[PDB]
Amino acid sequence: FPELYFNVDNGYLEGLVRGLKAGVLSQADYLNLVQCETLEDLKLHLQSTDYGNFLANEASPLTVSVIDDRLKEKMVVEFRHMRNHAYEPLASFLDFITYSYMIDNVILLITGTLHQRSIAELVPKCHPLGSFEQMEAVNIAQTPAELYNAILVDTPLAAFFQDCISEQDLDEMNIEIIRNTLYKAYLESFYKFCTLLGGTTADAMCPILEFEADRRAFIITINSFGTELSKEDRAKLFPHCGRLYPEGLAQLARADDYEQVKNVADYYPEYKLLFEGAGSNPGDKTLEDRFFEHEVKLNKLAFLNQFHFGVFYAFVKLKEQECRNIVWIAECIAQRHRAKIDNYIPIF
Amino acid sequence: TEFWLISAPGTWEKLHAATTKNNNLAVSSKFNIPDLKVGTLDVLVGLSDELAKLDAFVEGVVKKVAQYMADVLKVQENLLANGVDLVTYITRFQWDMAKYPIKQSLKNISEIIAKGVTQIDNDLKSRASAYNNLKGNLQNLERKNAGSLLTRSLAEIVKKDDFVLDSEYLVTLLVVVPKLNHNDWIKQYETLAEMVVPRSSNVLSEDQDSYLCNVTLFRKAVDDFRHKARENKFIVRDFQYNEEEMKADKEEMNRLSTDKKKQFGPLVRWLKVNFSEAFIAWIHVKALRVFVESVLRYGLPVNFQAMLLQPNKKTMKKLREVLYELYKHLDSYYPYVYYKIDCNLL
Amino acid sequence: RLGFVAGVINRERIPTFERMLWRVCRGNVFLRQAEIENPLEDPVTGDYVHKSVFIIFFQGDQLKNRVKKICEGFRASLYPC
Amino acid sequence: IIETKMLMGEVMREAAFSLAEAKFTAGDFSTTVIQNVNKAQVKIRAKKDNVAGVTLPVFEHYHEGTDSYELTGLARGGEQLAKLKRNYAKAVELLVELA
Amino acid sequence: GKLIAVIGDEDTVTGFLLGGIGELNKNRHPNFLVVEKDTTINEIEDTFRQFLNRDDIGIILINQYIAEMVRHALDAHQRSIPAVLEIPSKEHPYDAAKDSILR
Repeated sequence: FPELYFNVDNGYLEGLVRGLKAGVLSQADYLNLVQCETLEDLKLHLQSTDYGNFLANEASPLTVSVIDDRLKEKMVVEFRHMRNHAYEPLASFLDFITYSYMIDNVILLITGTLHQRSIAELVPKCHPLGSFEQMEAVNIAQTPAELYNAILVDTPLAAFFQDCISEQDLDEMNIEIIRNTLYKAYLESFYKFCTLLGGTTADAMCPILEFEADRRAFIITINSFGTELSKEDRAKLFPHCGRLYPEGLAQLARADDYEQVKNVADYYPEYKLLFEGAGSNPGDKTLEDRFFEHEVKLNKLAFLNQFHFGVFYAFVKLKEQECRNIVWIAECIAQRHRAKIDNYIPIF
Repeated sequence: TEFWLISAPGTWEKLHAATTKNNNLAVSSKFNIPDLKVGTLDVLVGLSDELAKLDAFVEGVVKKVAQYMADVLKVQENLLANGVDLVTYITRFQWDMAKYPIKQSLKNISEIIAKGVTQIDNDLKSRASAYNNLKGNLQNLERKNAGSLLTRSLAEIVKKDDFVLDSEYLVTLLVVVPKLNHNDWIKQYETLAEMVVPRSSNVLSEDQDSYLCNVTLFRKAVDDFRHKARENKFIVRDFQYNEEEMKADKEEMNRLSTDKKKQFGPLVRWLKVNFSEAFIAWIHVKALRVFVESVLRYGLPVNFQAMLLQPNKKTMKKLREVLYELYKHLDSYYPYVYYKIDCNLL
Repeated sequence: RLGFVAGVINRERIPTFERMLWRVCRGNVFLRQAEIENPLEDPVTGDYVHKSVFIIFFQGDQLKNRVKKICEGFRASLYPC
Repeated sequence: IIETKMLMGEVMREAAFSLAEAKFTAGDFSTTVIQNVNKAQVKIRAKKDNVAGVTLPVFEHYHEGTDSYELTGLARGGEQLAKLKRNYAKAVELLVELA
Repeated sequence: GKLIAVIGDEDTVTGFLLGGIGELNKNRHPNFLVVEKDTTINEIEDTFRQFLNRDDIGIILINQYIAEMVRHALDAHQRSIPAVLEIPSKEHPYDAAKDSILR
C-alpha cells in the first residue's frame, strides 16, 4: 500500500541513495587502509574506492586536518544534491535531518553573541549541512541575543524555541542546557513527523529514533555526576521518545551512581550486553564505542526495507561514520600510534 | 541469608528467654560481649559518627572479596577459624588479644581494627589485580590462535622447507588468497610485479574460506607486489624468525598456565584467611556499634544489660510488630537498639 | 562544666522539634519548653509567629555540634546567655 | 632538563592521541572549547629557592577549581572528555616542573 | 607572573584550554592565540611581544614548528621570566631548543 505509490515522486532518489550505499567502504576496503604508513600513501589506497581524485589538488604536505575537511565536504555535496531534487513529502523529511546541525550552529552563534562577536565565526566555523546562507537577518544580527532571538524565530528552528525564552539564553542557562532542551524538542517533533508518515518509514525509522532517545538518556545521566545540575534539571533533558520513557526515565532521574544506571539497563535486554564496555580493562571498547556499534546496526537494517524514507537518514549517519573511521585511520597513521588502529567500526 | 541484632536492657536477662517462647520468630541467643572501657560523654557520641562509617567501610571490603570467589575456578565454604557464619553467630565473643579490652574501646580498639582492615584491603587490591594480568594475557593466548590464517600465529604451521634461506637475493612471503579467487591468483601470482618466481606457489595450509600459500620473490620486489596484492585482494603477511620466539610463546602459553596454577593455591590460601579476619573485624565492629548507642538510649548506672537476637525469614513483619508493643512503653526507625546486618555474602 | 544554650522557636513546630531532637542526640538532654503570648515578627526569617522559649542543656560540649545543625534546621535563633 | 625533554616527548604523545580519541566520539569541540574561556583554573605562583646565596625563581602550580567545561558534550562524548582533561592537566603539572 | 600562555596550534591550544590555563580579561587581551595556516609571521611577532611585556604571564608554551618562524625573536629574550617552552606537535617533535644552545 505504500509500495505501489512512492516511485512517483521518490523513485529516482531512492535508487540514487542506494547507489551511494555501494560506495560506503567495506571491511576489505578498511583492511587496505590500515596497511598504509603515511598520509601520502592513504591518498593512493583511497583512490581505488569511489572517493578517488578528491585530495589531488590540496598540497604535497598532506596533514590530517585537510583529509577531515575534504571528506566531510563530499558528504555535503551528496546531501545537497538529494535535497535539491526532492519533492515535498521527502523534502520535509530531509530538512529534519539538518536540524541536528542547525541546533549545533545556533548554539555556536550565541556564544559569539554573548562574547560580542560577529559573522566572522559563521562561515568558517559551522557545519555546511545546517547552514545559514539564506535568512540573511541572522547574518547581520550583532544585537546581544534579544533582538537576535527575534530573528531566530524567522528560521525553521522557531518551533523548537517554545521552551527557551530569550531571557533564558541571556546568561541565565548553561550553554549545554540550551542544546539538549532543543534536542529534546527536536527528537520528539521528528518522532511525531515519522509517525504521520506511516507504513514502512514508521517501523524502519522509529526503532532508530527510539535508540537515539535512549543514548541521550544514558549518556546524559552518566556525565551528570560531578557537575552542578540537579535531578530536576536532567529530567527535563531526557527526550520522551524512547523505550525508557515511563519507567527508565523515572529511575534515571534518581540514579546518582554508575551502578544505578547499570541495573536499569538490565531490565532491557538490548541495553544490557551493550553495557559491557567495562573500561576498567586497559585496552577494550568503552561504552560509547559500544553505542556506536548499535547506532550503525540499526542503520544497516533500514536498507533491508525498500519503499520508505528511512534509507536517507540511514545514509547520512553512515557517511558520517566514514568521516569518523577514515580520519581515525589517518590519525593513527600520522602519529604512528597504530596499535589502536583497529578500534573503528566496520560498517559494511 | 539475613540477620538482626537487637539489644534490650532494663530478671531482665530472663525476659530474653521469653522471646524464645515465640517459636515462630527467633531462637533469641545470648551472644555476650565482655565489659569495655567507659568514662566519656562527648567522645562517646563523637565515636558514633566514626563507628557508623567503619561498619559500612568494612562491610564493602568483605563483600568485594566474596565476589572474587567465582574467579578462582555461589560457593559457600568461607569458615571463620573452623566455624561457619551461623555457628559463629551462636558462639560469638570478644577476642581480647586482637581487640583488647584494657585499651579504650572508642579510639584505640577501633584503630587496631581499622588499620588491620585497611592493610587487608590494600593487600587484596594490589596483589589480586596482578594475577588478573597474567590471566588477562591468558585471554590473549587463544586470541593469537583463533580465526583464519591471517589472525592466527604461525607457531604450528612452521616448516623449514617452506622458506628460502640466505635471503641476500631472495625473500619468502606468506600470501593469503581466497578460495573463490584461487584460480585468478594462480594466473596472476607471477605477473603481480617484476622478478617474481613463477613456480614457487605452494599452498602450505588452507582454511574453510581461504588458503595460505608461499610465494618467493627478490628482496627489492616485495613492496610493489604487496601494494598490488591489495588491489588483487591478496593478503600478504610479514614473516621472520620470531617463530622460535613464538615457540617460546608456545611455552609461555604453558608458563602462564603454570603461573595461573602456582598463584591459584597461593591466593586461595590468602583469601581464606583474610576474608575470615575481615568478617570477624566487621563482627567486632558491630558489637562496638552495639556497645555504643546502648549506654545513651538506656541509663548507665554501671553497665546496661547485654542481649542479642537471631535471624528470621518471612516473618519479620510479625516479629517487628510483636517487638513494637514491648518497646513502645520503654521509650517516650525502631524504638530501641537495632542494627540490620546481612548474613549473606553476595 | 558547660552545657547551657538559649534560643527561641515558634509554637507551630515546638512539638515536632523536641520529638526529633531526642532521636538525634540519642537522649542525654533536658529540653523544657515555655510558651509565649501574642505574636512578634522578624523581617526575613519568621513572620507573625507566636513563638516559645527554648533551652537545650545536654551537658556535652560536643553535643552543641549536634545541636547547631538541629537549631538551624528548625529555624531557631540563639543568643549569648 | 634533558631527561624531562624526553619525558614530555611521550606525555605529549599520549595527550595528543587522547584528543584524537575524543574527536572520534564527540564531533568537533574545537570551537566550543576556544570560545568558552572566561577564567583560568590552573595558575602559578612564583616561589624562591637559593643555592650558595643566589636565589632562583621557581614556579609552583595550584588549582582554584571551578570547571568552565563541566558540561561539554554530555550527550555525545563526556567520557572521552574528562579523560582528555586528565591527560592534559597531567601535562601542565609536568610542564610547570619543567618551567 | 600568575598565568600560563600558549601560542601552540589549532589542535594544541584546544587541548591546553581543557587543562585549565586560559583566562579572558577583554580589557587587556586573551592569553592565547590560535595560529592557523593563513596567519602571517608579523601576527606571531606582535602577540609574542604582548606575552613577554605582560605582568601576569609566567610561562609561555609554543610549538617548535611555530617557534622557528620567530626564532630571531625569542633569542632576543634572555631574561629569567617568562619561561618560553617548546612543545611537540603533529609530526614535528623536537630537534634543538634555544635553551640547550645556551651551554
